[PDB]
Amino acid sequence: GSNEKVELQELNDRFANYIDKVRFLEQQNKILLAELEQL
Repeated sequence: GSNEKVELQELNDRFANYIDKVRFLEQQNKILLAELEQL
């Protein structure tokens, strides 16, 4: 019911925030690696 509904929306939303963050950090890892290899 209503409590479970809020629960699944929260799960979806927290996952969205997570995947966005880790996708950004993976991009950053690759940028950093490339910058460091220019030493």
